[PDB]
Amino acid sequence: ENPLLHGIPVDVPHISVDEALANFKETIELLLKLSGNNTRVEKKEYSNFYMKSKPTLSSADFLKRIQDKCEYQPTVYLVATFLIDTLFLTRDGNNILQLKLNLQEKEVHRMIIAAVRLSTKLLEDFVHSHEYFSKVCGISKRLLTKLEVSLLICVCNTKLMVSNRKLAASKLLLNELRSF
Amino acid sequence: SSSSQFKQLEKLGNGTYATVYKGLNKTTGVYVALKEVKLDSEEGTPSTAIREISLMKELKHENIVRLYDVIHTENKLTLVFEFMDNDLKKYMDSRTPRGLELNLVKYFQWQLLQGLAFCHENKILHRDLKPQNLLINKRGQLKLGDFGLARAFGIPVNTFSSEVVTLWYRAPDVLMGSRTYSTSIDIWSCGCILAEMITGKPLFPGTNDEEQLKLIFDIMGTPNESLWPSVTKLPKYNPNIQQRPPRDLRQVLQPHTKEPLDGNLMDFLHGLLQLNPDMRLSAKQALHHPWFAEYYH
Ligand SMILES: Nc1ncnc2c1ncn2[C@@H]1O[C@H](COP(=O)(O)OP(=O)(O)OP(O)(O)=S)[C@@H](O)[C@H]1O
Ligand SMILES: [Mg+2]
Repeated sequence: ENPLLHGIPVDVPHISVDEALANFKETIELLLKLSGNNTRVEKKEYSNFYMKSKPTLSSADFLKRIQDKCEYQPTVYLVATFLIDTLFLTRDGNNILQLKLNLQEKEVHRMIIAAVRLSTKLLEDFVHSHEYFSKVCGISKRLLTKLEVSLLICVCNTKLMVSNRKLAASKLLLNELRSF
Repeated sequence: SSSSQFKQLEKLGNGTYATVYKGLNKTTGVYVALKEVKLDSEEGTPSTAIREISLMKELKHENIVRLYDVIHTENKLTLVFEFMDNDLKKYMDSRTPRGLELNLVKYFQWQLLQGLAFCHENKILHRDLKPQNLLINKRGQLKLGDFGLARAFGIPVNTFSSEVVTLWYRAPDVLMGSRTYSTSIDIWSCGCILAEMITGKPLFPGTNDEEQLKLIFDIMGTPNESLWPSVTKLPKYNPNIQQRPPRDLRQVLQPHTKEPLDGNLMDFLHGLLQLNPDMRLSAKQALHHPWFAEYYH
């Protein structure tokens, strides 16, 4: 039942938005760096998060804007982060993590939005509008759509059913990436 | 994926967000159900499809429809499901009669509760149980489908919607504004569906929130604070309105079916349709009601 959960109390997280926003950003960097070192439509749908130009809003500040204009609860940014986890990570026969795919900063910016709106759409019986958010991200609502389906397509073969363990694994998988 | 992978066939139905066609896998020769979701670049990807997709790679049970694949073509998302021959409405319509024999009912309800018990075991609420969303096939299997309104419970969620569950199948406490329903909501639906199967007729054919409550109380009596003290908490609850005692359920039903409604059946039905959310049987304990005795060891 989902490798990235193999080793977490099936019981098993009281975190604040700052704590939440922290881990996400964290995981990104780690993934960006650790990357260096199963079908076509999958990769096909992944070409999207890759913007050629340089993200006008610094990655960190960029999320600051969104939490302001959207003011989410910690949950959002946690789930958001697991998608990244589940998208890129997986354990091996010895419960040792491994890299599924290579994550680049050229793809990071759009991947951020994808995970968050997608995340909220998993959580809330009511989210912001498609243009309220398409706005918050300086994104064409046509791309926004393409970036929901892109992510969704890429991770759908993983267990995305939201639950406290998956919520927990966000922060934990972070630790297991560092050292000490 | 791969669009060319499936040959589209006859329309099998539609709902609010999707259109379903029979489909044929060109390779394996096996038939499927092609749930097509419109993807207008202006409105966005429907939360329903997202919930449906996530909640299906994890909810695997013989009484829950299987999702096989998810294809993304031009402005369209196709969720490929296992193919079922009917839904409960059509099936009953195709017999139009129109209520079912009591061994069929017991057998379909049993399977409803089995699939349901699994959802709840996994902290998942269906929130849209109604005959159109219960698929039946030739072997006679019944499977919950249409998990678009589904939601995981136990977790901190901010936004609210007491506007879930198609009206005829929505619980009184919800109608009155309860934003803290758990599994009791699905159970009420099962109670309605059970009635409908027995008589062939919907139990509470309301045309609006208020007419729905009126219909419920006409039969279940008005809310009785002695039996449901927390009722006073609900925003659309009104104490002043005129009392109204429950009717004898066996009597409101028996007319519409030639089959004799015994004690277990009626009891079992009262357990599902309890006005007080907390008093309604759980799926698990419904499964063990004596009415299902012949199904056991
Ligand atoms: N696997 C299947 N096999 C055969 N028929 C199906 C299948 N899935 C759906 N249908 C039919 O298509 C109809 C619509 O499918 P749903 O998945 O219920 O779409 P929906 O728009 O979410 O429905 P709602 O929300 O109840 S109005 C169903 O009521 C069934 O009659
Ligand atoms: Mg339907």
